[PDB]
Amino acid sequence: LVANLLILTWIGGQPVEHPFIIIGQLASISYFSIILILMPISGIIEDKMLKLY
Amino acid sequence: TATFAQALQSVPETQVSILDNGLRVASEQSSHATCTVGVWIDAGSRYETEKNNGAGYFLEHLAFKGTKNRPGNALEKEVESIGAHLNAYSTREHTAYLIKALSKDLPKVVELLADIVQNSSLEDSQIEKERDVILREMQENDASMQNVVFDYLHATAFQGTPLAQAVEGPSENVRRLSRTDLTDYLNRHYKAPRMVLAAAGGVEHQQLLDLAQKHLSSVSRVYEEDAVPGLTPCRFTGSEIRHRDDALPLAHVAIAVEGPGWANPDNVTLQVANAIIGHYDCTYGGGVHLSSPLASVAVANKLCQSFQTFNISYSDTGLLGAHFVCDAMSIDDMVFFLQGQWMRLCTSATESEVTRGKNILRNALVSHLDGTTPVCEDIGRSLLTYGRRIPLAEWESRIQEVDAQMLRDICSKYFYDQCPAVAGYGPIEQLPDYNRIRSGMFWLRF
Amino acid sequence: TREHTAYLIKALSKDLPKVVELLADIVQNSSLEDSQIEKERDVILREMQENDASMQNVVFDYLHATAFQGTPLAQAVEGPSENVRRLSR
Amino acid sequence: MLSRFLGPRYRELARNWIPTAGMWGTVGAVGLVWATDWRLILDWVPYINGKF
Amino acid sequence: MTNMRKTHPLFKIINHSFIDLPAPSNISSWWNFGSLLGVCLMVQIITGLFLAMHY
Amino acid sequence: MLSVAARSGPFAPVLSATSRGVAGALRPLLQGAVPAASEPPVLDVKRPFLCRESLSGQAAARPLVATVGLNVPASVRF
Amino acid sequence: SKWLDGFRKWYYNAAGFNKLGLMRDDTLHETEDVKEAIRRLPEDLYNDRMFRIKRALDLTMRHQILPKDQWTKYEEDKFYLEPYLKEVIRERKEREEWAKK
Amino acid sequence: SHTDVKVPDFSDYRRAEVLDSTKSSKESSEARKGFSYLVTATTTVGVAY
Amino acid sequence: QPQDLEFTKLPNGLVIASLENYAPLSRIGLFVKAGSRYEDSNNLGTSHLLRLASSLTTKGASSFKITRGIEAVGGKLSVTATRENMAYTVEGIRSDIEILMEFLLNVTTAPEFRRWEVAALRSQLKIDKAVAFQNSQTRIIENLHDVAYKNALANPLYCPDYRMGKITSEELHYFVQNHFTSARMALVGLGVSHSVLKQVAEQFLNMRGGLGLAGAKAKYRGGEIREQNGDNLVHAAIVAESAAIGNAEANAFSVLQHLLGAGPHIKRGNNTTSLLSQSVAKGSHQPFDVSAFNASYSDSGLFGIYTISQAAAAGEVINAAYNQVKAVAQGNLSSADVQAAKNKLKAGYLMSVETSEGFLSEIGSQALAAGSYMPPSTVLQQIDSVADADVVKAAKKFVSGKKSMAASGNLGHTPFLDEL
Amino acid sequence: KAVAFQNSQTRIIENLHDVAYKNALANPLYCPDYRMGKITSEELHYFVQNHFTSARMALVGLGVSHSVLKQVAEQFLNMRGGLGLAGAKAKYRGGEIREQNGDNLVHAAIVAESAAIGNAEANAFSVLQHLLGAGPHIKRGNNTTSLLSQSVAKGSHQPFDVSAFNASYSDSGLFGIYTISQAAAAGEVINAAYNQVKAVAQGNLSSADVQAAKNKLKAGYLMSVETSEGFLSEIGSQALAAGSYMPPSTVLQQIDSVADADVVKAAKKFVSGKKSMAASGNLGHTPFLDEL
Ligand SMILES: CCCCCCCCCCCCCCCCCC(=O)OC[C@H](COP(=O)(O)OCCN)OC(=O)CCCCCCCCCCCCCCCCC
Ligand code: HEM
Repeated sequence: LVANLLILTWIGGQPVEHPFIIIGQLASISYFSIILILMPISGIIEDKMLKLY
Repeated sequence: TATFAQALQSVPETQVSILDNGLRVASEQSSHATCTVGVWIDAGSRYETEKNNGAGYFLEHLAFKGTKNRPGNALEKEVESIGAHLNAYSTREHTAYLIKALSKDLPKVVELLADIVQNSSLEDSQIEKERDVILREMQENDASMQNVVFDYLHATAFQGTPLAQAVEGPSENVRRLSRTDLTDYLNRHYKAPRMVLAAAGGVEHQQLLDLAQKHLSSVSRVYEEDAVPGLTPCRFTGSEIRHRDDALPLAHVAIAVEGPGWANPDNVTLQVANAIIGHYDCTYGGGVHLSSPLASVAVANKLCQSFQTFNISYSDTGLLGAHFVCDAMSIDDMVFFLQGQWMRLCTSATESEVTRGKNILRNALVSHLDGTTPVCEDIGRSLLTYGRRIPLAEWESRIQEVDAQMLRDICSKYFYDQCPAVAGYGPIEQLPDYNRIRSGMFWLRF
Repeated sequence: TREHTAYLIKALSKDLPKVVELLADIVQNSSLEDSQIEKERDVILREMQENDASMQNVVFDYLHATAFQGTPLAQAVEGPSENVRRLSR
Repeated sequence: MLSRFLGPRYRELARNWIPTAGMWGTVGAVGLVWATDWRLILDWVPYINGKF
Repeated sequence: MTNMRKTHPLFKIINHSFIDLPAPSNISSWWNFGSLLGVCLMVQIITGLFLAMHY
Repeated sequence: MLSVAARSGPFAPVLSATSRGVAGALRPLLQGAVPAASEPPVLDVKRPFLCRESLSGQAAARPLVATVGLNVPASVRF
Repeated sequence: SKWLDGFRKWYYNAAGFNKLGLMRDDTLHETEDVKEAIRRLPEDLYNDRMFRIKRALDLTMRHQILPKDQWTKYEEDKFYLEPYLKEVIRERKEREEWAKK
Repeated sequence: SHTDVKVPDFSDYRRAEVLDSTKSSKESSEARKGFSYLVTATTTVGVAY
Repeated sequence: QPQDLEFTKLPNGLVIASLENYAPLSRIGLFVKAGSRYEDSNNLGTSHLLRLASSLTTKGASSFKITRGIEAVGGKLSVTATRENMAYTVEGIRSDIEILMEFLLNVTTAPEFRRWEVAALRSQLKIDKAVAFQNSQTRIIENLHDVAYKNALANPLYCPDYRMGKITSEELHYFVQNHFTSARMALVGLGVSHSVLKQVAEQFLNMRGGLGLAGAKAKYRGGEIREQNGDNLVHAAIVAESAAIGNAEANAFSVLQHLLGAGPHIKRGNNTTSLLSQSVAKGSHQPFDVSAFNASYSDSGLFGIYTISQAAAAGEVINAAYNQVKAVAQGNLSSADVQAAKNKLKAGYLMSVETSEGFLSEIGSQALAAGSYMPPSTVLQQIDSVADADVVKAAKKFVSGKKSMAASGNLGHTPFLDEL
Repeated sequence: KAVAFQNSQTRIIENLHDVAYKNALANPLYCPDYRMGKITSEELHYFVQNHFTSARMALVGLGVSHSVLKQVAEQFLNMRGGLGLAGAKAKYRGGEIREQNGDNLVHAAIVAESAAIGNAEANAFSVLQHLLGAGPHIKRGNNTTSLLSQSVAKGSHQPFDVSAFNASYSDSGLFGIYTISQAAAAGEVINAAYNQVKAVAQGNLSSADVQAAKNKLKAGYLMSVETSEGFLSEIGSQALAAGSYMPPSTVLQQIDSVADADVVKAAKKFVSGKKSMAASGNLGHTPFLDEL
């Protein structure tokens, strides 16, 4: 997520040219997916993996 | 097997008969070897005109100190000859003289009651002795803060009316109390059509009717002035009395609203409301798992020493509310929580709480009526208030009609946005101002 | 104490030669036997267990332990329990 | 994780609180209409047809 | 006499906040950063005030 | 006549103690409340005597004499 | 099988609290259920937990760890808060299902 | 005693609808709070305007 | 007419009794011979906390389930305790008796007795002891039992202050596993048929079978205790040893206490027929009350006088009461007063079995002590079969025996036992 | 009061004096819990004006001349009558008190009447008290010359202490046995001490041990007056009790005149007298007065 924020910071100073559109779209999709989806899934995975539940 | 309604149907009916004088003779028969026979008289402290305020209480004192037929303690010896218990009480609206005895001595006890009805000798030395005894027990009853708060609530809730005055009256009335006014009170308030002779237990209604026709015949039947005494309505006043005395360790606060009365049926629904809130004191063993939200909050936050809820009814009037004793440092918070519960019953009364309150009311109504003495009290007060003994099956039918909608409608009718009467006694500095309490009697979210 | 030892008798004036004789032979010819060694070994263990509950003694022993670290002034008069379990004749 | 709020008591509580919430939404709608002078609403009210 | 740090009605806030505030012993250097933010904030204000004096 | 508590007439609730875990529908008479009373002062713990040598001298043999000083701690002798 | 247990042991070593002398049950973030579970603990286990947490804080302050012989092994990692926590969750669920009806 | 504690008359302060101690309340009570909340309501209308 | 009371002696020693009243509410109680008689000096106050632990977590029902289940149906669970036996009674609507019996038997057979729950409950028992000692009769009867008996009945109803914070769950389990055994249980039910009680007793209470730990054998020591607490009134209780329960001398002592004065009969009465009240009223001019105390247990009894009088006039009141009892012991009594005392005793017993809870207490007590039920007519016939010579002999046994005096108040003028 | 009641000897002695007397000696040193917050200054003025009268006080000075003492006496002290209130003669009561407070050690005091101050039997009671044992002389010793400790340790193996309690007043007196024992071993210690005193009362004693007791009593009396505060206390006590000063050599020669038959008579008077018992601790095994 931190490296994705660095990528979005680099893309934001670039014009809308190849290949910055697809890189920026993948960066925003991964940013929202890591914040919303993958982090509670990882928390549940380590909860199972440490025999917590 | 049998269900609850069938078991309430199997309860025997109260037999009621009349006399030529106007006496109401009522009896309930069970299979007990003992019985309770009493006389209930519709003459309390509401019938006095502020110059004879302690008259009925002082009659209750002199009632057991001899008669014309049985002069003095020999009367008492008669009650101790058969092993009988002689009890009495006086209220703001009723007076009762009752005797618990066996059944085999059932004639003579009625005659004894008849003596206390109509031949009460009033010796002047007995007047002075009972005056000293009344002053002694008023200064004893000053120590019990609960009765003081009860009298304060009645004084501030019905100001300017005959319902504000206490049963015992003021001290000066006890000092200047003559005999002529007692004779006048006995003449004009102990008449035959305002009397119920009630028996409960091992009795026969025909034998009791014959004994009432023998002894209790021609009690008064005459108003002696052709002037029937009545009861005007008493105006409820939203007000507040605060007795501040910081030397007491605990504070007692009662908050009430105006009740409906005796004959208004929503009383029953209001009983369910009290059954939702209930009572609590520190000797209970429920902890945080008590069903009442007020009791659970008071246990968890260590708020109150005790609380109770009351629905006191008089002739087309009454009080309806709560009374709690607590330390000073919690008083305001307790008031807040109490008011919240009332508004919960005005807004969000659920079906499970209504069912629990109905079960609690059924348990209270049947569990009160055990033994001959509370059954006899129920008979006497039912013939004096409703004019009839309401059966327990009718109470079960009246309880079954209650759902959550009419419960919150009745609570919105009586509790919501109304001016309360507040009576406080003790370290009541943190007891909130009347504007705060009146603001707490409604919700901005409704 | 941590740097002194005292054995004293208070008596009458008439018994001066006898108390001088007892003070002389107590500090010179004290008889030690192994049964007595173990008897006051368990007695001093119980004395130290009793003295653990006096908080002023514990605090002053702590103060001597932390104010004189690594020196012979840190160790208490009683000593640790391993020594009184291992001291011999 | 709001599966605690599924039951008959919560359903009865919500059913009791529908009309008060609807009335408060009506108050909020009328307050937003009045304070903004919305032309979609005051042109339908018969008395207020003078400023438009 | 008394303790002026803990009994003065103004010094009680500074004592509760920055003097006798219980803090974890094992917090790393990242726990400096927010305090630095506050310092940077007032630095901005100070510089901004002088930039408001000629703009 | 068995049931000792009911056999004793006036001393029925004095010879028997009744409590409840679940409150009844009927409200009890004399609800009662503990007043906020005082508290005993906190004193430091004393030395136990778990050996025979420490108990030597702890037994009283004289009339008890108290002493209160002004800037001297209050003492007592057995 | 045993591969999952060995891979769990590798993750247990990779988590890193065992290098601070901690146990698994000490690493629980204390909610109200965990707070009641700690409140129901016996005094010796409570004192051991307090000392282990204090030692872990002292080691994290110095940015150091215990020596490898003093690391908490995967075998004797006793799960002491699980039965108290299970009864706390069961009682809370009983209160929840009573309040939902 | 505590039974001597008596509330004095408020007849020089009460409203006209509750001056009589013989007639009951709860008949004109809604009119009284309707008047008071009408005063409150028109004040709140004015300050909202 | 309701059905007759019917009994059953189960093979594990349990005695079950049921009467079908066709009552709207049923009351069901278990009576256990597990009072404070069975505590030695190392487990004092265990019975008080066991009395207050009637709503703790059991197997199959938690504290929340027990409280919310009995409180939802409107019924109640209560527990009473003498010095010899306890009684766990529930009551409620007859459609709720199945879950009420389930809750009662789960409470009284297998409590879990968790540590944190009794740690919460010890402050509650302190509050309970404070509320119970708010009056004056309880403390003086407690001290009277402390001085009257040297063992096995000097153990009080309430936990001592040194034991608070010291009762553990282990000794509660030990007390339950010793004294809640099936040979000393009486399961009684009013408003419930014998089939339901029998099937629940056979299905659930086959956990313990033994007789249990007994063998208290209380002994008498006598003496006096004085409590200078500065009250303006002086309370005094002067008793001596007397016969046990279940004997003709117990009936003689009951006739004797109803002759001497056994409580008021008239509200604000003058106590005309009480002999002690007659003697003090002819001797004094101050407010007072003098009654007769009788507590007859299974092995020993205490009989005596109980006076509340002034601080300056306690000596004349106590001396007048003692001289009245001495006059009764010499033979100065008439047969009409003995007949009046017999009628008072018969009426007192019949009023005691009037309500359902007092009746159920009588059922449980007679089922524990005898295994069956005597009808009240047989009890009245046993009362009527007492001669006045037995009353004279009971008074002579009280006078010519060593005494136990408990006194409280301003005892400057209170006489000691040597001066009576 | 709460500080001074940290020692169980204090509570046992207070309860022993409460049980031993009907009046005028059963009043406690320390204020009762009900009296706290209720003692007014008028009662203090009443007590001062009724008991601080002229003929009940002695001014004692050490390191200060007589003339300034007489000047202070005529200046500050001469406005009081002298008698005040007399007293109530301290009648004997007897009996027992038992305090179940849950201590590790059980304290039991069994006492009877003795001689007052000034009688010929008070010195014999003091000689008997030092014969049975009235305190250690060696730090961490075994008390070989104490009869009570030797008799108890003949059959015991647990920590304990037995001493002889003696107290003398102007009109009455108290003499008995003080025992600190274990909870389960209190009966053996109490019975061993009582049997030892009963053996002393039947003449089973050595005259050399009586001589040792006399030497111990003389040594204790001489060590009680070597300090200035003990000297002042003894002078003031003698001036209040008898109104004249007694030199220490006269006290020693009065000690020396005690016969052995007087010691046997004092032990017999203790055995045959009525008892007062004060017990505290775990009293499940502590015996009673009628079980002795
Ligand atoms: C082996 C060492 C060789 C060299 C020797 C010199 C010493 C070096 C250090 C030795 C350390 C020894 C082990 C001690 C450290 C602790 C264990 C550890 O870190 O293991 C490596 C780790 C294993 O994973 P671990 O987190 O332990 O557990 C996962 C569950 N299996 O593995 C990892 O964390 C690997 C993570 C890989 C991540 C790859 C991500 C790919 C995708 C990135 C996309 C990002 C950008 C997206 C942009 C989108 C838009 C364009
Ligand atoms: C109340 C306090 C502040 C005042 C009075 C203030 C005032 C000013 C003024 C007058 C300027 C224009 C001067 C110039 O840039 O040539 C300016 C620029 C600026 N301020 Fe502030 N400021 C304040 C606080 C802040 C804060 C808190 C921030 C954010 C951290 C901030 C960020 C900026 C930035 C980014 C510029 C543009 C600088 C540039 O020209 O590149 N200011 N401020």
